[PDB]
Amino acid sequence: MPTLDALTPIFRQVFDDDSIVLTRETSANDIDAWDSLSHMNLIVSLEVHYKIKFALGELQKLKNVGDLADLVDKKLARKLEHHHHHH
Repeated sequence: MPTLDALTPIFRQVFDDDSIVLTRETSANDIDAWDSLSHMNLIVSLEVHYKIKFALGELQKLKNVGDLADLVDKKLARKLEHHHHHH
């Protein structure tokens, strides 16, 4: 799981910042900037970049960036399962 490493440039890009460093405990409550619209911006960035699919049921489980570290890596595990399509 090399996810938080890979995700830090992504979250810094979406939320347009330099001081954002990802930890498993960091959430929207830690980032005054992160709201519904910016959360959707975050997920669609993961959709295009890593080609990975999140379900709103899994968004119910995404309380922190640690939950993203899990989810992103599980989707990347589904990318080792030979179904490759670009965005």
